[PDB]
Amino acid sequence: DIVMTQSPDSLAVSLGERATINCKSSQSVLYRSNNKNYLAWYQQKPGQPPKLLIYWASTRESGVPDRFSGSGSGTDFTLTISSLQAEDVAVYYCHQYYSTPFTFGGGTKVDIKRTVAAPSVFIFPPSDEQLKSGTASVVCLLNNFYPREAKVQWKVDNALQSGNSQESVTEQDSKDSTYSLSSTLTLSKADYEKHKVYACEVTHQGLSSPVTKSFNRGE
Amino acid sequence: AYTNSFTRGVYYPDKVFRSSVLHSTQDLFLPFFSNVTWFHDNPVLPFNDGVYFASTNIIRGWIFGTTLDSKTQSLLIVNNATNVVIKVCEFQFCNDPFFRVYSSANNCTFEYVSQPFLKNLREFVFKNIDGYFKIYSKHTPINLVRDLPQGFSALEPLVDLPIGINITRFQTLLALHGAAAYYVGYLQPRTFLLKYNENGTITDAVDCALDPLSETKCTLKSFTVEKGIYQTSNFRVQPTESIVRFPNITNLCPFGEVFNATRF
Amino acid sequence: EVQLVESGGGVVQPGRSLRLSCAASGFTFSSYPMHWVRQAPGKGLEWVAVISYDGSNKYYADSVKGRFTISRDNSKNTLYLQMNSLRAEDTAVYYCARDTEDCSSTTCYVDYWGQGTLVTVSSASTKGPSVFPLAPSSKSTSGGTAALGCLVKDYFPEPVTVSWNSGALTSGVHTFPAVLQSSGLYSLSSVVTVPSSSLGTQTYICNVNHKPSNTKVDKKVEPKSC
Amino acid sequence: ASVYAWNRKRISNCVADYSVLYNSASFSTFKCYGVSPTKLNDLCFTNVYADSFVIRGDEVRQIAPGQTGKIADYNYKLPDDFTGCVIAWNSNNLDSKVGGNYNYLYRLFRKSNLKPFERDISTEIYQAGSTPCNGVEGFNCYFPLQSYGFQPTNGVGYQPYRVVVLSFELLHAPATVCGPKKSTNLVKNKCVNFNFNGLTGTGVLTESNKKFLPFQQFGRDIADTTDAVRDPQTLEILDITPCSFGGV
Ligand SMILES: *[C@@H]1O[C@H](CO)[C@@H](O[C@@H]2O[C@H](CO)[C@@H](O)[C@H](O)[C@H]2NC(C)=O)[C@H](O)[C@H]1NC(C)=O
Ligand SMILES: *[C@@H]1O[C@H](CO)[C@@H](O)[C@H](O)[C@H]1NC(C)=O
Ligand SMILES: *[C@@H]1O[C@H](CO)[C@@H](O)[C@H](O)[C@H]1NC(C)=O
Ligand SMILES: *[C@@H]1O[C@H](CO)[C@@H](O)[C@H](O)[C@H]1NC(C)=O
Repeated sequence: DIVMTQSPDSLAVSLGERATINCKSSQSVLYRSNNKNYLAWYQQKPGQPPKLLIYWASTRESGVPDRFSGSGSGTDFTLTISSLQAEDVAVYYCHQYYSTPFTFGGGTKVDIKRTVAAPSVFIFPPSDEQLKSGTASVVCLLNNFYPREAKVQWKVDNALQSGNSQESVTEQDSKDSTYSLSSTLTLSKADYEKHKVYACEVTHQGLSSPVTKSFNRGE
Repeated sequence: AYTNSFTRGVYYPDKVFRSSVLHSTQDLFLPFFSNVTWFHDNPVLPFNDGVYFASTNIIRGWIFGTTLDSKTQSLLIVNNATNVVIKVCEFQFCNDPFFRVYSSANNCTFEYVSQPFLKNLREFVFKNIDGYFKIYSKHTPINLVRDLPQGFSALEPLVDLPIGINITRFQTLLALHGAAAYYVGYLQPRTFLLKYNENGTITDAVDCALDPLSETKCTLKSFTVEKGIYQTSNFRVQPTESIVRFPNITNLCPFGEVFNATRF
Repeated sequence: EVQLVESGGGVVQPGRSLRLSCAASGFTFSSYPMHWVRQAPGKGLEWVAVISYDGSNKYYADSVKGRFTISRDNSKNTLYLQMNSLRAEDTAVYYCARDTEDCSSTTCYVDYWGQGTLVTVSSASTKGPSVFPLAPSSKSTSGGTAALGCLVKDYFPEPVTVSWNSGALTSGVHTFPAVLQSSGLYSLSSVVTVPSSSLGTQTYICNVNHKPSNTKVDKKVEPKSC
Repeated sequence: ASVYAWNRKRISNCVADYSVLYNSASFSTFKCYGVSPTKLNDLCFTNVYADSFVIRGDEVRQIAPGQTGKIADYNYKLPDDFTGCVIAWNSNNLDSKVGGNYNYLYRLFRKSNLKPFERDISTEIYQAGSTPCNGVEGFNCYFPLQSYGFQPTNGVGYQPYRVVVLSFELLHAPATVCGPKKSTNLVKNKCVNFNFNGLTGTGVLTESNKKFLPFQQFGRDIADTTDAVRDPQTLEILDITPCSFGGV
């Protein structure tokens, strides 16, 4: 059909500046009987269905200030945002409607870039009453680290942890304009007595070395 | 600076084989012994109705179009890396192309990469018919400085392109690291008679409007005539202008009185 | 000024066939084309299908061939999507959307979105979360602000609710997306900040309401012997 | 697109099966001029051009080699020596809205008629009298394009009809669009009847020692008959002779 390449995908640009998202489909999705480029720009805040920004890939619809601007022709198109605001940490998409089947963009998760932060580390042993579950959860807690390009690792006595060590992260946290992370070790007790020391370490651009919070079993 | 095209600008018009025969064809040809312009680096030379172009790897490609101002599709043929490139985009080329020539390649319709076609005299015929841009070509050794060498050679078709644009003007190209010699002539809708040799190679041709002798060769359908008197065609003087005489009627008959009558 | 209320939804087992029906309100239903647009967790937008303003023409998506059919009951202002033989990848909120007949043909860009259901694809039991504490009692030695929390392991489907001391703590309340167990079981940790000098001043209770099974279980989060 | 700028698509290097087109009853008009619709799966064409647009149900007749008329003169001209087919079908559901479809537009107010297969994208104010109308429209100045309404309740004549015309290149230059047929191996030195990608005949085939230049595809005779052909799938030249005849 018409497969669309939308760039860039991970806009991390500070507040107030300009930004631009270009789109390039395989087909030249345009028409000349009506010199109208069948293509639209949409955006979406997390938690809501997306919102229409530009139709005909160029023209502005009501309720849209100059924080959005659509343009383009041929098979190249540009959404230009002149100034950023605090409500625009959202995912932007392009969408064709020239010919079925309709396609969307890959997405563009824009955030106001904030200064490089400092990653917090906290550790928690398996809950003492929880041992009857069959799962031992050894927890590492992280907040206020950014950019997220930063490595977090659980080490159980110099053995790379995966599958049984699993991680999750929220969105661009509002309080600090920086991310957070929760990473936990899942173990069985038979596996739990087969080790000595449990550690979680985090390295960031601000940390030349991964700083490790650890405990020795039994305390 | 002019020169005369001696027996040059003849090509295979039909792509169908023919051996040991004389065939009469009416097609856009360049008449024998015609004054071709010489350039030695071009103003806006028209493509008006077809072009013959000879030249003597210092020369690199051609710019074809009507306005060459991004308002019309403009054809372009250049060589890079021993590799020919052809484009039909909406160019805004430099006023003095030389690789800055390809400036503003936006809003294309076709793009083509192919094997190269290049002292030596290189001969080319360009025509635009039926929404096609047809090119004919040949390359031969050359030792001519001022002239367009005497002799005969037939150009076989090299490329045809389904372009479908209105072409009016063109120009040549010489790329960066006065000029070398090239020759431009203009095709005409004239009837030749062609001598397909036993191997199918065209070897001679006669123009049925060059002189009365060739008109006889045309009517006899041969290249040799014997002592005699031959009747070839008819002379007829042509009208000089039109005249239209009508009466002094001034009224306009009321068709509305019939076409806008209320009750039929 | 259009409201769409979608019937159907809920957990479904793969290999089963059922249907959604979306009732529309606030406009003339029988003169607007309808769209299904998948909103997948963490993926984004994926077009599905379209039905003409009279429902005359039906278009389906590429990777949807052999799966769905979509009809339109104009009488009660509803769009019906009969889905068949669902796969584990098809969990998403499938927003029904009303077109605008503006383009030269009988399809164009879309303006109004209706809040679709959450048809949940899984072949397993709906397991209620068990609430677990998170207070190391010896590793919160950060002095001013140490993160301590709650574990919500084994909850399905994802609707979940975390309040700290009935919401008494509001700053640093980290509610995390599911940390999926390799067997596909959902889990997440939700934490708050405590000065370690005041660990036992307020007894912490992690209250989770698991909407699918209404699991209403609470668990303490207190500095232990550990 | 619309008749103001009919879309042209060149297609080549296919195996076109025209029977699927001719068998589906969806079409209201399916008329072929230079060929026979039942005989399209046996011929070979160099290229084929598909022209597409949308018109009213009235002027489906206007798509014809002659047949002068408003659209046939000012919008889309068919050459008199036409060889091809014209397909038209009512598409009211696809192109008529309850509010009406007004984005379809067609040309009036041209200084003259059109060449066969000539395109007209110029949108310039027309001059009825002699005013130098620079962007004005006062009682002598007409904007050349006017649209269609395309209501679903309209009469048959005003409804939308989608039209596509196929023009074939029956030029004998090497073919690329050929119909569905099963090439067999060739037998020489026997009077057989042959079909060389649309070139039908009967005779005795033999190897030839005449060298085609790499661009010819067949050789012809003093009479309009073929005497040498180039075999596809081998690029080999074959002499053709008539298998013997005589009186008794
Ligand atoms: C290629 O895309 C279109 C088609 O010509 C051109 O875009 C036009 O932009 C002008 C702006 O002055 C508008 O007036 C027209 O409405 C647009 N299209 C037309 C001609 O209807 C674009 O200019 C072309 N690219 C180049 C370099 O010419
Ligand atoms: C014609 O063919 C013969 C074959 O040997 C060759 O010797 C001769 O050079 C050819 N002449 C031309 C003009 O091709
Ligand atoms: C009737 O009169 C009006 C104006 O006088 C004119 O526009 C119209 O063309 C006339 N009818 C016919 C069939 O000509
Ligand atoms: C044409 O296609 C067949 C594939 O079965 C192949 O065997 C044959 O060599 C091909 N001929 C040419 C000239 O490519």
